[PDB]
Order: sequence, then C-alpha cells, then structure tokens
Amino acid sequence: VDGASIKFDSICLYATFFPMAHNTASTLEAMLRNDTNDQSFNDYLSAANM
Amino acid sequence: TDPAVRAALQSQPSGLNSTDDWRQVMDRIMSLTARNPDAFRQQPQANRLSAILEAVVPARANPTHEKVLAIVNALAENRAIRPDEAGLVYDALLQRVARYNSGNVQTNLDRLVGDVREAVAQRERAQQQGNLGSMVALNAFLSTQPANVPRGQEDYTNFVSALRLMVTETPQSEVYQSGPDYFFQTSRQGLQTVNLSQAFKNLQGLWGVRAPTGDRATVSSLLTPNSRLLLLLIAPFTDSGSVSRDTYLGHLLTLYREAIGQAHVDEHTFQ
Repeated sequence: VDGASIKFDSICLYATFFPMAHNTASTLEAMLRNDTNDQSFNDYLSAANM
Repeated sequence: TDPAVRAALQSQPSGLNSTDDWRQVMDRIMSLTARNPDAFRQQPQANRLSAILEAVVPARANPTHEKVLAIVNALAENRAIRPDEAGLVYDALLQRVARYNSGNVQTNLDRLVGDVREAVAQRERAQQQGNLGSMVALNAFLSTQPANVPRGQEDYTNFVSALRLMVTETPQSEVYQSGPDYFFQTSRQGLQTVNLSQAFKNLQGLWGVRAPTGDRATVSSLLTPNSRLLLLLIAPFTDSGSVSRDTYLGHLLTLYREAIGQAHVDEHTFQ
C-alpha cells in the first residue's frame, strides 16, 4: 500500500569451471559414474517444520 | 598403478570390504576371524543390524559399468585411444550396450573383458620380448640384398647371422624402411641410426679382399663412417673367430670388441 515496486530487466546464470587436466578429468568422470561412488548430501537444519 | 586391466579397473568400481566378498564378512561377523575377534560384537546397534540384514539376504548388483570400464581401461592402456577419448568412449560404449542389452550381450562382455586382459598382457610381454616386426623388416631387407659375394663368402654370411642375432637379442631396437632404404635405430627416440642399405652397399666390396690389405691404410678411406658405426654397433656380437681375423673388417671388429669389453667389466666393478 506504499507504492513500492520492482521489475526484472534481464537475468543471466553464471558458472565457473575449474580447468582440469583433460586426462585427469576424464578418469574422474569415469569413476564418478559407477554406483559405488554416487554422491550424497543432507541438510543442516535437517528437519521438518510444522 | 597396475597393468592388469582387471586390477587397474576394480580399484575404481568397488567399495572396501563390503558384501561383495560375502565369506569374509560372514567370517568376521560371527567370531571366526582370528586377527581381531570380538570386533563386531561391540559395534553400535545399527551398524550391527545392518550388516547382518545385508548378510542373510544379499542385495543384487548391476555389473555392466564394471565390465564396460574394464574394457575401456584396457583400450586406454593399449594405445587404442587417448585418455580424453577414453572418457568419451566410456559413455559411448555405455549407451551402445544400454540400447541393445540382453543376456547374450552380458555374456559376450565377460568374454571380451577376459580377451582384453589377455591382450594387454600379451602386448606387454611381446614388447619386452624382441619386437617381431623388426625381425620381419630385417628379413625383407636381407631378401632384397644378394646372398652371394664373389670375394669371400663365409665372412659375409657370418656377419649376416651376427646382424640377425643383434636385432633379435636387444628389444626396443627398430628396423624399418622409410624411403627406398632400410635403417636400424638402436632405440626409439634414440640416436645412432644406421643407413643399412648404404652400409651394405659400401661393405659389399670389402668382404674377401681386405684381409691382405689390412696392414696398409691405402684403402682405409673406402669405409664410409656410416658403415663404421654399423660395425661398431656389432662389436659385442660376432665374437672372436666368427669373422676371419687378419682382415680389415676383422681387425676393426676385434679392436671394438676388446674396447667395449674392458669397459663394461670395469664398470660393473665400479667402486
């Protein structure tokens, strides 16, 4: 009720790639695809809210 | 790390002491292990139960990735592709298998991992065994060369056998043909390349007539330096009496053989 307003003119997504030695990156990519080396994550406020 | 593509693979798709080797886990969980018994009896409950639950009913696994990675690694260690190409071709083969899969395909894949393991081992031992390709090239060149020398023949064929023995007995030596000539490199990325065709052409005229003329350095300039290197490389071979002595060629061979000899001997002595 105070006339505050905001518009998005444009938006872009940025990313940063670590320049890895191609053979090392290739072997890492090979290893990371097997089931035994799957990545896992959890969350700090592991929780639930109510 | 390890050349055996099975071993150099299985480091990548595997846990550590999981229920892939069921017998060891079952031995350790009851009491059977003697190295450190009662280890499992005193872990937290969850862990204990979970192993036990894993042990009584094993969980099936999908070994497609393991086999495909094994064959890819075999290709990489055998110079079939570059390592970047290895990273790409792993996914390529994975898609290929996944879009045509069948029990027959898995059977052929196991056959193939066995075959590539054997292939890598064979390639390594053959590369350390003498490089038959050089022998084939040398035999082709010798077929190109004539086998008859009007002045002297025993020395010529003795020298030919000596050269054959030299190329056979030292692996990593290269014999090939680049232009309209055959050559002999004592090592990959190595100096001392001998123009074999030119050396034989020059040496054809010195076989059976340089024995009486060895005392006077009147024809000594006929020996082109390339052929001199060729003779120098065969000093350890063609031991005394193989080439008839009192011959300019024989004299050079004997001198070179004596020189190299004092050297290696003194060297293993060192200190």
